Amino acid sequence: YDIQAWKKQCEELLNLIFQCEDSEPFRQPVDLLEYPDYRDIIDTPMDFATVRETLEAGNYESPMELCKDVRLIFSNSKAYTPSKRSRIYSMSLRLSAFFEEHISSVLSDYKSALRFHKR
Ligand SMILES: CCOC(=O)c1cn[nH]c1
Repeated sequence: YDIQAWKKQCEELLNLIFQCEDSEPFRQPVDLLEYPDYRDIIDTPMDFATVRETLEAGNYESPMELCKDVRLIFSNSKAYTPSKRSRIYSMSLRLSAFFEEHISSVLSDYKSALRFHKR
C-alpha cells in the first residue's frame, strides 16, 4: 500500500549493486581519457553514482524512472562493446540479471500501491 516505499528499496538495491564486483566499470561516469571515442557512440552516458545522486536529490518520481536510467547503463555497455564476449559487457549482463531479479517486486509493489491510491 505504501506509495513511497520504493525509494528506500531502491537505495538498498543500489547498495547491493555497489558491493557487487560486477558493478566496478559502471560506478562512475565512463572516463573519456580511457575511452576517447565514447561520446561518438553513446548519446546519453549513465552510471550508478549518477543514479544514486538523482535518487538522493529527490529527482526521481517513481521507480520506473530509476529503472529507465539503470537500463541505460546496460544498453550503453552493449552498444559500446567491441564484442559480445568482452569482460565489461559480460559483467553488465550479470549485473543486469541481478538488477532485473530484484527490481521486479519494487515495480510491482509501487504500481499496485498507486492503483490502490487511485481506486
Ligand atoms: C564502461 C565503458 O566500457 C564499456 O561499457 C565496455 C568496454 N568494453 N565492453 C563494454
